[PDB]
Amino acid sequence: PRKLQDLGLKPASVDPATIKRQRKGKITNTHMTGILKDYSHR
Amino acid sequence: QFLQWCTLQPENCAVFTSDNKEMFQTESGLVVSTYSMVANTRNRSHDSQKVMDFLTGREWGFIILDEVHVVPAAMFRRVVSTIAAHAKLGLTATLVREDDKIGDLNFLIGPKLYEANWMELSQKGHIANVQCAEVWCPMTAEFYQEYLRETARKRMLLYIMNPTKFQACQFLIQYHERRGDKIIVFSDNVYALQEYALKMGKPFIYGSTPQQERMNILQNFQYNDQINTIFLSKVGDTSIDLPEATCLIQISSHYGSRRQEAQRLGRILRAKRRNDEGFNAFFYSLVSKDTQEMYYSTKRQAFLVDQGYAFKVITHLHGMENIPNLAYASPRERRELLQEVLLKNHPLIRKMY
Amino acid sequence: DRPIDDIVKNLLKFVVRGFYGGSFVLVLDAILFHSVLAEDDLKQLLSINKTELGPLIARLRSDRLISIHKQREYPPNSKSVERVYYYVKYPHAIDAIKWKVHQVVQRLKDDLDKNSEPNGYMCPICLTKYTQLEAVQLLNFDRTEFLCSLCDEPLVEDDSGKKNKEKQDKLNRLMDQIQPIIDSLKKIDDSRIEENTFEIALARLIPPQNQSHAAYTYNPKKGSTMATLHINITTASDEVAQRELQERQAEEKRKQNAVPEWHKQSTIGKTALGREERENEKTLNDYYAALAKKQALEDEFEDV
Amino acid sequence: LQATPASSEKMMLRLIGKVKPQRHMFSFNNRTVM
Ligand SMILES: [Zn+2]
Repeated sequence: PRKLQDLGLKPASVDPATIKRQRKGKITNTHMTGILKDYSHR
Repeated sequence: QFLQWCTLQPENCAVFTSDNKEMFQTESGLVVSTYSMVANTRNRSHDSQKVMDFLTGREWGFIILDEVHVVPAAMFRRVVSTIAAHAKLGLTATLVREDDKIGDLNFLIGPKLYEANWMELSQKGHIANVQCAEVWCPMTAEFYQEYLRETARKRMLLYIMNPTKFQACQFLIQYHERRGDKIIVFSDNVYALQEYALKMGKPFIYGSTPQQERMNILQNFQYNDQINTIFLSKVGDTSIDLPEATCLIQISSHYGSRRQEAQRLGRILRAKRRNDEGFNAFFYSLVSKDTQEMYYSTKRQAFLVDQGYAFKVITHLHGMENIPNLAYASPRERRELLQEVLLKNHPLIRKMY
Repeated sequence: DRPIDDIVKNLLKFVVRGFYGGSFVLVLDAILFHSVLAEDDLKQLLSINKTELGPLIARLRSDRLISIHKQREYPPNSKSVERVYYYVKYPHAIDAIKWKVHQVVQRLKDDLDKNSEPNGYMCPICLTKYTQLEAVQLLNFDRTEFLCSLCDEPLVEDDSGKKNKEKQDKLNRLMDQIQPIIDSLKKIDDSRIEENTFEIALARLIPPQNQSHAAYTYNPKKGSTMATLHINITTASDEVAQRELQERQAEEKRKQNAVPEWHKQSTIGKTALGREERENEKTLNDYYAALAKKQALEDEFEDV
Repeated sequence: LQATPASSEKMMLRLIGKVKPQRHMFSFNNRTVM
């Protein structure tokens, strides 16, 4: 592809892959263990 | 604040804390910190020493002193002397202290610029209309007799642990949970907080609690609907992040401190339902009758009534006679609580050991 | 589906029918019909031999017409033989076809250039070439014949150079036959070609047989760095019911936002807290009737 | 109808009918088509 444009013939292909591309701690509320739900998101 | 409400690129902003110590390479910018590092008289680290020397050697044009009520303290009084600034701004919500040194702020920052009219802000919907109420709790004969025969330090825990306040707090929680109100219950005594958490069955947060546990309790309060009451120690009194709530129950307090009342009341002043018509925030102060709670709460409400709030007294609650759950109704359980309060106060030899 | 896909299928079919043999046409049409195919799929559909598909797959890989995928999967019998999937990379295929036709016409132009020079002189005993530039220094003093340095033989004139018109006619006969290719690439270059892969070709597959040994589902590996619409119909009667509901949430919202009884009223005055017309209308209808007479394998699930 | 998510390796569809209910049990080889 990088020489097809040099030869004037427009390629119909994108550049292929050969071209460069990209704790647990203690709990104090021991009398209510298990009723609290995890909330890792808003 | 500086990143979102004003056009400040992050390269002008630096953080001077324990975890964050990088300092901006520009000629002029922003550094945000706590009074504790600059005013520290102890031995500081070399990086913190370099930051302090840069702060001393650089002429600053303006300083923001958030929560200026801690400025007239012992070492914080020097934060305007080590740091040279032409303009000093004092921003706080509690311009009251128990000592007279609060009146020395004029020697530290300057003349009092502006006083906010709290009724004007409340009637315009800017802040929630708090309903300051004071629920009175009578004494049992044995508890109050034990109150008259001991010293003040034991007396504090004795009038906090009255079963009448337990019944009143349980009834208030039961009443305000049905209305969908988010409830924060403040009490500075950590043993009182633990006893309340054990008796009622609500999460409790104190100073030495794990921080991940504190966040888990906070999001369980904010999002999970089966937890609407959170018990907090003096940690929630200070400027920390807490979820929005409409109901506050103040069981006990650190004596007659006027600052703590407004600090707790400002938590519910930013309620979400302020745009709703007819919304009234609830602020109850549970007091033990004929004891030093009356004196301390009367001293504490002075700043709030000077701001304009009216603390309506409540000596009778409709629902004590037909309450489903009775706390310490039996006399023997009250006695058991009473004596519980009274009883409260060489690489080879290394394997051989 | 896509007309451009039909166009590039026509490209592949015409180039394999023109520049390749019949078996190449068979395998290429098999891959064009069923988008993803394995070796057992070809051996079942075409009844082709492994030794017969050997040169075919080798030539189609060397010309970049068929892409090979080396994925192995996990069958229930766990006999994970290294099956190879034959598919098509459309941009790679059209680039290979364009490069091949451009190189063919450029090589023919160079052959025409090398035929454009004069004939030259051949030595048939030694079978040695001689151009017009290097035969200058091999003449005799008799000025009659070109004498070779080795054979000392009378040189003969090459038949090359006079075939200039033959090579021009070869160019003419190539160029008009390749005209559909040029006309189709005119439409291709004016269009946008998406880069397909094995996963893209899996979206348009046609089953080759009932029971395929090779599973077409892609198995990812770790470490490889190579809505609903519901309507409500009310017959002009239940509107009052919806207003009753609306006022009921209104009244419960006002109740839950109401001031408590101890707030609006002082509680100090009370004790302290502590521990039949059917027959009528039938006769009416009878009267109107009389009057009118008078005047006239299991997996986990979610519900979607 | 019962579907499988993208996290599932084997993707599979289940159709349960109404009146013994009939069960139809369908395998598609592509995620977008499914
Ligand atoms: Zn010769």
